[PDB]
Amino acid sequence: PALKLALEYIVPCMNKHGICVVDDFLGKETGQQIGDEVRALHDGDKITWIEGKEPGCETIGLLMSSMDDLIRHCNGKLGSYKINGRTKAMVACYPGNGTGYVRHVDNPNGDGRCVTCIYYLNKDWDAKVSGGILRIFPEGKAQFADIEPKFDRLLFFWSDRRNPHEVQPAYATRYAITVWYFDADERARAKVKYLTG
Ligand SMILES: CC(C)(C)OC(=O)c1ccc(-n2ncc(-n3ccnn3)c2O)nc1
Ligand SMILES: [Mn+2]
Repeated sequence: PALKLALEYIVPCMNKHGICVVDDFLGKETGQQIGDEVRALHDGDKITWIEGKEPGCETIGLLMSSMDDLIRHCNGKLGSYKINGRTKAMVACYPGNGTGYVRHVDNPNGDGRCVTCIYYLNKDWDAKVSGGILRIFPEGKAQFADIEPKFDRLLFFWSDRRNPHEVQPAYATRYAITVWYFDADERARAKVKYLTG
């Protein structure tokens, strides 16, 4: 149940460490289905933003609705954030040509995004053999964390400067879906600069 998982794990883990992992998020059957839709969608990296209701993206929509379900039950308990929206789903295809991703902060200048959510959908992926490990350096901590892109794994972490992260090279094609949730106040201040946007 999303309620138990949100209050007994996600909320306390995020407030304590700012990095949270949920394994076996949707089950093998749904995971494979999402892989089929992602592969059929993508058949440097390739990026596509999915709203969830497009033809052939129905199970990606279920993934997004499941994430929303968890964040909903975290209402008002993730720090001081008021999460009132999110981006589309960044459905990314990462090439296995021995390329990694430089260390970066997702939201370094307050663009409204407060929580990064990544779902990994590569069945039987063995990071020990194929690479692609995510390395997060939580600010001010004496440790850093290597997160394997395990199949059906869901990852939460703060999007701001608290979590600089880099990705190690991979040697086989892989896919991940990222979604960012907004903070009401921050996202509002970021929208003021635009005429209409
Ligand atoms: C256009 C905007 C500004 C929204 O782009 C981002 O903010 C953004 C995009 C991508 C990533 N990350 N971070 C890790 C990975 N990655 C790579 C392989 N496996 N995971 C990855 O694509 N982070 C932030
Ligand atoms: Mn990132």
